This record gives sequence, structure tokens and C-alpha cells, in this order.
Amino acid sequence: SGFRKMAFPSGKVEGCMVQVTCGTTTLNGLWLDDVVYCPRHVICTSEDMLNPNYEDLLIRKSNHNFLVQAGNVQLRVIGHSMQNCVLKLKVDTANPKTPKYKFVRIQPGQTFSVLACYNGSPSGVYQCAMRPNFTIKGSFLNGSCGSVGFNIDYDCVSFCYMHHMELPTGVHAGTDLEGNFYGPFVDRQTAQAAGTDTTITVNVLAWLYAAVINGDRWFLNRFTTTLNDFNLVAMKYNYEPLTQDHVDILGPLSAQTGIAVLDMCASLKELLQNGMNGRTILGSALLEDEFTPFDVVRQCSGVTFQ
Amino acid sequence: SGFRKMAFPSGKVEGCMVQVTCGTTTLNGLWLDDVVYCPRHVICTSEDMLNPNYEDLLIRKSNHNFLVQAGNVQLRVIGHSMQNCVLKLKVDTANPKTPKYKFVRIQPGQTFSVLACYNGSPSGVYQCAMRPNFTIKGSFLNGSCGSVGFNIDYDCVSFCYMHHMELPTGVHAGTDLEGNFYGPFVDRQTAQAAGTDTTITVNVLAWLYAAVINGDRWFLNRFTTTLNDFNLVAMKYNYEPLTQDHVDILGPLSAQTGIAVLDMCASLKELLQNGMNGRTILGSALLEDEFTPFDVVRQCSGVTFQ
Repeated sequence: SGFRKMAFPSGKVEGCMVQVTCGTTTLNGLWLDDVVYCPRHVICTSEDMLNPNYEDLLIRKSNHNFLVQAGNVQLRVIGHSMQNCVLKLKVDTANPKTPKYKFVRIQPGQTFSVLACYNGSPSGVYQCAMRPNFTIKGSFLNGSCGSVGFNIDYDCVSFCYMHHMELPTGVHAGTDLEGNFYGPFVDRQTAQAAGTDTTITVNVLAWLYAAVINGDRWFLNRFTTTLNDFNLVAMKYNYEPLTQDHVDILGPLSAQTGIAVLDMCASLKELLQNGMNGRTILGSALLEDEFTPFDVVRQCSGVTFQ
Repeated sequence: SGFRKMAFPSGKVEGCMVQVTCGTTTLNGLWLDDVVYCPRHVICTSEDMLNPNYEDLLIRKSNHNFLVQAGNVQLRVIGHSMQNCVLKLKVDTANPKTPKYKFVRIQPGQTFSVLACYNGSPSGVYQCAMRPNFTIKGSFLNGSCGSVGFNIDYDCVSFCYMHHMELPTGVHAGTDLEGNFYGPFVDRQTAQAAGTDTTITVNVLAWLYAAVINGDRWFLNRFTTTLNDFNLVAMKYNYEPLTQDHVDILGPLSAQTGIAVLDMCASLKELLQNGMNGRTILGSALLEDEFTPFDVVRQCSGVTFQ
């Protein structure tokens, strides 16, 4: 028993991180097969970032202006191309440590692990969720650009995030591995406001199921509700509305615990209206929304990977 | 910016996990050089665990009764010995993936990363603290015994924990890598009560410094205090007393932020007496005590490892 905010094991990704330098800018790259992926603003100076014209900046760069370093291994760049907001650097050596991998574009509410890196070297690993306003609440310092987010399915790594920017508000924005930003953000140092950061209701429900499985049952009440009545309350508290698709995804947790999804919704509804009154749930005094239903099943079942 | 409960990157440890089977019991082992370390209760059946006589059970085992499997690689056991509560199995092959490593026995309040494994395969990684009553609040299912806790110093892995037991209360107990339990626990299925789980005061203070560094300053008040006056209040709230050694360890955070340790203590004192009144600190509604002063410095400075 017990329940923890657990990250994926990072070994498969550690072997893919490299350092990319162009001029005086150094950040992280992802080395898979014979391609290195990195944020295109590696070609920018700090002054360029206020108003960069990436096509015009890229004209002044040749293959030999990109220095790619793996440990001390030095990779030769033999081709480069810009795909949306990422640079693809073709190198002369395929990564011998390339895992089975896939590129996926995730949806808000989904979770992944981030391997925070500096100068191509791993610093730590943590789990986070893509917020409904397409930011993540990360832990990133200067030099962390190019760090990646990922999930694992048995032996296959799914890369879903590459870090590009810290907004003036202190939250983080980035792209998928095809270079497309999540959300409306651009790789320019300018005021960009995120929308409302709503709570991911289906994840809260999954975590309440985890609590019940682990013996925290005090919040279970005597009421039930309907989807429309719950959603009326949720939207007042900046909670995401629940759909029938979400009820379906929660089915296996309802079956294991014997608590119907709508009964759990009525328990949540009373928690939103009355608060937790100084009590905790799974060691937290707030409702946690960074566990998906799949995360809960995985952790409570002991799924392993290659 | 931002602040996360960050684990160490796990790749160096992943390459050391193996599966150990004896009879019908299977758990995890740690393969370093030509030795495999695992919990000695691998030699027990579920019935033996109520009252095991390990010396007498061990008499009935030979080298060939231990099956050690690394992926599909099958290791030959050529010697075995019991050291306190761990079995050391000598195998015929040195682990080619052995990192630079050390065995350390940690003190309560120190933090480490746990690589939770099942059947020798990694399931996830998370950060936790050794509680002052020598338990950890883990996430472990049946089969997780032999999973290890570790820290990293540049290129050296410090192994500090091996998981052995879940207490009837749902908290977790285990040994250092020399087989000595943390705390008064024994590897027998019997009622064992832990002592009071007090809050690790020096860690709370470190995390409040992290909050200030990251812009959460609302709790800073106008008061100061003394060590004796603070400790009088702390002990009433089941907080660990603060010593001069703890003040010294916090010196670099006080220097960076300009806030004296005793001033931060007065801020904490008012938080204990008045609560947080529905506000949060670094996204938490409780005072967090699983970051050491070194963790905070490391995360706020971007330290990396091999």
C-alpha cells in the first residue's frame, strides 16, 4: 500500500540527452537514431529573443556552426533543417542507445515525466500534468531548454514534450517533438498570458478512488448526484466538466471499489462546497489532479517496464 | 523557477536490478560487482514469516536453490552468506553495468530516491524521507521487497535503503545495505508499532526558503524569536527540536535570501499557531518536510550528475 507521485524510470532517456551549442547559446538536445532534436532558439542570442526572425537567423548558420557533444563523444553535424519550432540536426553517428520510441502529442490533463537536464546531463526526474491552459508547472532553470517529457509503454518511450520557455508568470511552455507548441505560445520573449488554470476533474476522481483503495474513506458521503448537477457545481469552482467519456475511463476503478462514479462525484461535490475542514486525503490538504485514471491503475497494480 | 519533488535519475540503478527466486518466493536483488544483495526472507514461505528461524531455514539451502535472473541473463550462484538481514549471493559474473557506488547508513530526516521494482524490473521512481521514527511512507505492493533507495553524488551512487516490510499500519521498514534495520523493526510478520511521526523542522525551514526564492513570500511576518522560544512551540506541535547544527546547515539559504534563520523560525511559529488560513505555499496547503537544505540548494542551483 501507499500512494506516491511516481515518475517513470529515466534510464532509457538519459542515454539520449546531448549538449547542443551554437555560438554562445548552449542547451539540451535529444539524440535518436542519427538525428538530434533541439529548440530552434539555440540559434538566438539573448537580444534576438525579444523579436527573432528565425528564418533570417538560420540563413547565417552552417552545419559546422552547431557543436553537438555527448559526454565527451563529439558528433559531426552533416545536415540541419527547421521543423516548426525545433531544429533537426543530422549527425554522422546513430545513437547506439536509441530505445524503441514514438512521438505523441498529448491532450490537456495527461501526465508525463520530465527529465530536467543542464548541459546535456540529467539533474532530476519528476511527474507533472499538462494543464488545461497548455502550460506545465515545472521546475526549470536557465539552461534547461531542450529537456524532454515522456511516458513509457513496456519497452517503448513516448516523447511528448520538449521544454522551450518560462512565461513571465513562472509557468512553463513547450512543444511536441514535431516542434508544434502546446497552446497559443510562441518562442519569443514577450508578454504572453495563459488562460484560466482549471482543475482536471477526472484526475481528481481517480485520486479519490486511489484514496479509497488505500484506506482513506472519511470523505465518502451518503449522497449521489447526476452529471448535469455535478457539472453545474464544478464549473463554479473552475473545475473541468465531466463527460460520459470520463465516466467510461473510470469504470475499472468503480468496479474494483464498488463505488459508482456518480456516487464519487457527490462526495467530491461536498468537498468543493464544504472544504476538507483540516483533514487530509492521502497526505494532502488539497484535491490533487496530477494522477490520471491510468496512473492510478498502474501504481495500484505494479506495472513494470523494460 | 518552480519547485518540484524531484527524484534522482535512475539509470545507474536500473542496470543493477535482478530477480531472485528461492523456492516459490521471488523478490528483487541488487547486483554490484559479482555479488547480489537481497532480503534474507527470500528463503521464507508466507507461513515461515510468522515466526522465522533464519539460521535454521538457511541450513536447508544450497547455492543451486537460488535462481538469479537479469533480464534473461541467468547468473550462477557460487557462494552465499547471511549478513544481518540481507543475503549476499556470490555469482560467477561481475555486473558490467556496475556504477561507482558506496553503502551509507542515513539519519532520520534525510531524503533519497526509491526505485520501485517488481520481478527485477523497474516500475517507477519517487523521492521520500526517512521519518524520525525510522519508517518511510512509501508506495510498495507485494513483490517489491528488495527495491532500493539511493542518492547520487556526481558519478557515485550511494545506496542507503533496501525495502523489507510493510507494517500493519501501512508504513514501510527496511535496512541499510549491510542488512541492519533502520529502527527497532525485525523481519517477522508480527505487530510492531512505530513511535510518533514528528515533523522534520529543519526541512520545513529549507522549504520555506525555497518558497521565498520562488516568490511565495506572504507568510513572512514582522517577528523574530529565539531557539528556546521556538523549540517550546515546536515540541507542542510534534515538531523536531532545532539545534545549532541545523542553523549552521541553513546558513547558505539565509545568505542568499537575506532572511535570518531565527526570523524564518518566527514565521514558522506563527504558521503553526494560526494555520495557513486557506492559503498555499509552493502549491501545498500543508507544511512540507521532505526537502533537506541540500535538496533545496541542489534544485535551485541546477546541479547535474554523470
